[PDB]
Amino acid sequence: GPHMSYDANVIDDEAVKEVCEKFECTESEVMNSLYSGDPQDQLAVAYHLIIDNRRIMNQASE
Repeated sequence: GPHMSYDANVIDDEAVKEVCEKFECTESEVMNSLYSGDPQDQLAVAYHLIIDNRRIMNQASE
């Protein structure tokens, strides 16, 4: 059979860890909506917003 299109090599494990504490959930729940659910789910929306925070808000203020 063919190779899979996604893997932990194409996720931000620091973002997943930040979603776990900020959203109050487990890594497997964060990874599920990114791997087998859809990006519009609240756990994947948290991952997107936390990657925006980690890049921008982390530098824009202190």
